[PDB]
Amino acid sequence: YKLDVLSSVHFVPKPASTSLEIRVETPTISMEDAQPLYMSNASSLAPQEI
Amino acid sequence: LGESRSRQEVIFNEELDQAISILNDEQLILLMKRCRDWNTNAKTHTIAQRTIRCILMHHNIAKLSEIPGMVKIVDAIIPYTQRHFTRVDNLVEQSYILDYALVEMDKLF
Amino acid sequence: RVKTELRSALKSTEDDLGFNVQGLKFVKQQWNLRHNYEFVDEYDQQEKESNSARKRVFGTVI
Amino acid sequence: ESRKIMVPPHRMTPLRNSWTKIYPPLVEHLKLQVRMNLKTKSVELRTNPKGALQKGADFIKAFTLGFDLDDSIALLRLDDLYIETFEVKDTGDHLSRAIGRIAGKDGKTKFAIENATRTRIVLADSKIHILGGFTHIRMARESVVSLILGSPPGKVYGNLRTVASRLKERY
Amino acid sequence: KSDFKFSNLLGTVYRQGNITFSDDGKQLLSPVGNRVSVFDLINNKSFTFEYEHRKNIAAIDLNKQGTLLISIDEDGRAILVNFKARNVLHHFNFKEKCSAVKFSPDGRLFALASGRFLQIWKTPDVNKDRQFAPFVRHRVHAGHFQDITSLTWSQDSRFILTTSKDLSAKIWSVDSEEKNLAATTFNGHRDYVMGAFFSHDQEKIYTVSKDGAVFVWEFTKRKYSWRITKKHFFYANQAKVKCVTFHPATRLLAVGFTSGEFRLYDLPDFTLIQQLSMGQNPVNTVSVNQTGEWLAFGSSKLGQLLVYEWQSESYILKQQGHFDSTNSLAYSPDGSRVVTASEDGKIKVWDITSGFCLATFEEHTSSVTAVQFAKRGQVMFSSSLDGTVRAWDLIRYRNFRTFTGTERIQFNCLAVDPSGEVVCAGSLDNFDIHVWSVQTGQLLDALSGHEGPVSCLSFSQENSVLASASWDKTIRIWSIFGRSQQVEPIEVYSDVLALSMRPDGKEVAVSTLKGQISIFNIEDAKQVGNIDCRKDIISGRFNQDRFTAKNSERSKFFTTIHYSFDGMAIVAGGNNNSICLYDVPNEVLLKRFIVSRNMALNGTLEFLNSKKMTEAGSLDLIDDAGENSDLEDRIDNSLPGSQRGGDLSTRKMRPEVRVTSVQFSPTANAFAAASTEGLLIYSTNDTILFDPFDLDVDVTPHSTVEALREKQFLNALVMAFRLNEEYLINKVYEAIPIKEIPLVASNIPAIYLPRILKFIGDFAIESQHIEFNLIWIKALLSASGGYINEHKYLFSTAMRSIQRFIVRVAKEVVNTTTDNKYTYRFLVSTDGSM
Amino acid sequence: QFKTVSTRTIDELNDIDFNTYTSLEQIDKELLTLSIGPRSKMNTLLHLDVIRKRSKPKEAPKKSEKLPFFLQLSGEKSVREGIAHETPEEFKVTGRLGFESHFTKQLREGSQSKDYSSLLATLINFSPAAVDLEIRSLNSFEPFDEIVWFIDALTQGLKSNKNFELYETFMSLLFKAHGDVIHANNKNQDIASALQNWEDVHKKEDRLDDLVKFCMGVAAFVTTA
Repeated sequence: YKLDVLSSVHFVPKPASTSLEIRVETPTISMEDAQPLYMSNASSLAPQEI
Repeated sequence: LGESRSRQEVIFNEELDQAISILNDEQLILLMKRCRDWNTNAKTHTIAQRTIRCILMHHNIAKLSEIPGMVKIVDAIIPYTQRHFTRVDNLVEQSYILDYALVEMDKLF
Repeated sequence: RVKTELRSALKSTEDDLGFNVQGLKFVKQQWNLRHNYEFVDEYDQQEKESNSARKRVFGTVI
Repeated sequence: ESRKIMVPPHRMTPLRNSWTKIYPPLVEHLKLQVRMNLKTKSVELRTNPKGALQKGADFIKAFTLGFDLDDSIALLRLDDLYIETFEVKDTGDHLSRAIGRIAGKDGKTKFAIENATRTRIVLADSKIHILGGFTHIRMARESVVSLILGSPPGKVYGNLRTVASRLKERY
Repeated sequence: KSDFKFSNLLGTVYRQGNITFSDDGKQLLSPVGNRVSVFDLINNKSFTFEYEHRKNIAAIDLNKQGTLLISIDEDGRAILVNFKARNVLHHFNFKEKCSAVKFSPDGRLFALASGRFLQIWKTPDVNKDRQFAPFVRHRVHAGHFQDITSLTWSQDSRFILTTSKDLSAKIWSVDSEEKNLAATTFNGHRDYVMGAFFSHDQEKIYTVSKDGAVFVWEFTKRKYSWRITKKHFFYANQAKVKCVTFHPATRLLAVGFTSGEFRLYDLPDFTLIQQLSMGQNPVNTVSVNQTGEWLAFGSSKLGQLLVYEWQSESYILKQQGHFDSTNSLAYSPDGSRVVTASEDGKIKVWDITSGFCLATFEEHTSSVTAVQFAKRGQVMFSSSLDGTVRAWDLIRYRNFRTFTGTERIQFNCLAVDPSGEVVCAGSLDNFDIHVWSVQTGQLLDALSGHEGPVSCLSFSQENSVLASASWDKTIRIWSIFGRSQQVEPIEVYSDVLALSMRPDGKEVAVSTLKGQISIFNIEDAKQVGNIDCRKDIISGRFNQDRFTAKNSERSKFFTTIHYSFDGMAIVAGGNNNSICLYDVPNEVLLKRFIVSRNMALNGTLEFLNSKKMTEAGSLDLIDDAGENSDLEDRIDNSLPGSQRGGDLSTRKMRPEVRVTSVQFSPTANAFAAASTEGLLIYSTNDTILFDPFDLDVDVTPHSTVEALREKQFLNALVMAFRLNEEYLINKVYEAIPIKEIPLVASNIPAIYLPRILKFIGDFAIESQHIEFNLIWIKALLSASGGYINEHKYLFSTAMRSIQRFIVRVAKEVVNTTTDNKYTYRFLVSTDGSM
Repeated sequence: QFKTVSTRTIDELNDIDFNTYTSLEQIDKELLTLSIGPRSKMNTLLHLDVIRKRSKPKEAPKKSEKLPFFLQLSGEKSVREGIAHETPEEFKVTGRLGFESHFTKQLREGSQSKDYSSLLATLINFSPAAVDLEIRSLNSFEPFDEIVWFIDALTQGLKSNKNFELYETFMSLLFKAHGDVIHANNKNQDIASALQNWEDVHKKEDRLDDLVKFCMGVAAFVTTA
């Protein structure tokens, strides 16, 4: 972190990482920020993922 | 279903939907297993939707809930019905270019 | 004539589509209020729903 | 001008042992004079020359009804507090297990509806008394009437979660 | 056209100062840097005041009539604003750093803590005209020995209770006759007294200090002379109190510490009602609603703003902005929200009307360089310095695609297909352009041929030709699709940064480092025309540099340009504090906007005050950081040669003023500029500026309402169009009956067609007459919807504003009534028995 | 610059003299018209459970234990305008005649007078938590009067073509809260007739549907092609 900030963030990135992410299903209302409004009321998993 | 579309509350012939009304738990749960897996197409979905419709209007809803296994099926094929509803609603909203063409053809004279 | 018959067929199929959406989510919801569980506390409720959610694992790139 | 509140012979000994914390707000905060008739098993509240007699009557009537000492002091203070009484009346089948449905195992359903609706409930055999605000009494009473008239435990518990949230919410 | 005014300031919900609520606590007033934002939290909207302090503001108060605001900055330049008219009433310079300002509860006096003097002035009327000196001084009291940290008025506006850095607190009566009731001072704290409040009945006094003690003072006997009756302690060990407030009616003491933790207590018994954390940064502000139900907290380091109801344990809003670190913006394909790509590594989707962030996305592990929408607001692409382009579904909120190269480079700009099969991205260290398919994930191509870092990419929206432009002084046009693999290089005079592309794909406008904006015909690769812009650029002088703003070569060029959606204008911004817009037929400056007048930012002033230049260096390069009250800002952890890294503490210079991205609104006649202060949103409005269109002497509002009363509806509509007066157009529009909407809409002349379409858009977004507005839209589209199709770019922002009304209110209503119809049919058509 | 001046001539339609036009409430009784209020109230009503579930903090706050039970009611003496701080005004059902709420009393009085205008005015007035908390408590048990009074109140409401997105969400909130009891005693005569006349007025709402279908389809065709 401090080498990147010292280098004034011109750096060369980290090589590669095929990681592994678990996402639960939930409303995308609940995946949002705290404000009065919303943007989308879908579910985070597709029909072909359910 | 095709001959039901052909001729003419009831969606099949009435002897067929009373025959689907008088079937028990094991038969209706396997019928909804394969209505679930027919509903994943965009072609074979209408037969599945009308079989789900006649099950819903010829059986008892509390019975359908209390059958063990029919909450992992209806969770599986509610969102398919949702995307088919959005697709057919988009199709019927882009159906009004016929109406726009009619009003242009009427303003022609 | 094409407009009337085509839009009648399309509204006829989305009628039963919408019927089946509301009926199936009624069936699922009355099963839920029959025998889902008992949490009045919101934090234990949200942790219970997070433990009982549907998980799917995806191959991401970092 | 006076009031008489009859203490039943199942809430008599707690009144005597917690009496020394009952009469001080009755005789110096409220400026009444207070006697306890050991003959009629009653509490008499008279006014001295030097609208609070009804407040003292509700104080000792809450204690008489079955609400505890701090709950009765909460009724004596806290002007926006009310208390509603009703019998079940809606026998093995209906009377002997509707009250078991209000209670639950170790009274956990009663504890849950108390905490959810911000009332507190004393459940006799079939006599339900509820101490809370007006809207709070309304919601606790609607849920108690619900689970004596037959509702699923999932339905009444989801309604309890929702009523806790919407009663604490501004807007 | 060119008459833009400063509308809004998205981003940056809080910078520095105190949050205030309204009296009827519907809006909250938040000090952003030198503006003030007001967020209406019930009517979901927001505005920013147009006026501008010259330094960061430090104090806010408006009286409980809601009628006027006073804002003081961090060296005491107060500004009194009319809150309803939104115009500034007076500029008054108090001479030193004012810690707090408060109006009385009865509105008629205000007091403020300037240094170690409590001075009470009396409030000028809002109904009176502006005078040369509207404030009339009531008094100035001096009893503290060090600086006063807080004020508190009593419930009746009769006493005032002030707290100081000196370890006491004092009570002062307002008028001289009650001087004997209020002459005491309250000692006993080990540290700075952070607050001193009354109880509801003004009998108890609570005094809270920095070390963590709250003292209850009562007028008792041990005669009667204000004993201390109980000291309660917070016992937060490392952290200490940063902000205190007290709602006396609900007896609620709210206290925020320097560790993000805030506790709220029920005070005279000192029972912890709640304790929870904003974060890890200190809580700089606590403020409370008039009914005491909402608590607004502000932390100043991350720029975050909570308002939180403590009964129902829930956040009304938990927002956070970005100071100085915002690399890109993109309007949504309807102009409802703006997506912000920011240097701390995240995407933030800000609603424009309600000034808040809806979703945030943190999957980039470095500074996100570009965002761009595609598939008509369904998907959004971003490229960052960590080597990745990645795609975001804005329905399911999932990063579904990640594109890397093979060479481990960092991407600085991107461009997507219209028909979003292909994403494209260019770096500043690789000289190639990377071409990825979006359907599969693979690297489709690496286009080569630039001999300099590819500064900018854009796909033509109509014929889908790629235009890249790079620092080898060359714009280049790639025909990618369909067997061509065709390259056309156009040379230009200097090295290019910010290409932009016309909405019809005919021309491309490049910004160069000379200072010019050249405009080229794509198909016949020859220059159509250029604007020479380096002499209408405001390049200020930095504090550290030893060369004048005239001779500087820092910022006399535009690093971001953008076409208007009719193709006729270019907005442009750069590393300077002017954003300029031009009309490309005439190549002349329409208007230049000064993006900041904050002297706390660096490149604002062109001429620096020669008083501040001493015999050894300027006095603003002297770091007075060890004169600070505590260690966490006496600390210097700024590693030396860092420019544009992260974490503003790690750079040691003032934040320079710069605009990093400009974009026009796709629906309504505005533009957003990603400055360092936030997302500046400049918009016109038609309520002001009488600008007629070929009226004659017989065209008059009186004539229009006579034609309306005589019910020549088409003549009244075209008279109101020739007036171009918004109230008259609205009056005639609502007075035309439903029976003859299509006759009027068919007989509207073709020059008044974009006016009625853009009126119907900006009216129907918020108007309730949904079936009336849809009848008018249906009549206009049916009667004259061929003229629109053959004049696309005229009605390209008036038709996008109309289908911002159909899909965003009308389709939501239609969805609700559809679900009600189907739930009815189920609930009555089926079998519920047992 | 601070007020607005009248453009009315001196010598020696007050809205048109002050250059304003306060937009009239509904243009025609046969025209649908939304509420005069924020557009987001429909969405807040329809999804206020999941919005508040979003808005909860990630872990429970640290309270005390010697906290008073009636803390919400134990204020002092800026007054609270919620549904919880509501007092009754001035022989056992769910709400006696001394402990009737304002909503239930106005609903009963409108069922007497067959005019629910004051009921609907109170419904359009109060806040989403109050709306959910009033609809969720509606006596769905023995004779079903309060449900059917609410349903034909919404019928009288959306006959008037005003506030109709709010009357639509009130019907959605009814079907969501206790549409299971309506499905339970389906074929009950009073509740079936109340739903019947609600559908009789509500079936004339497809004017909005095919109007927005025309506008969407033709606007898309005209813009793209």
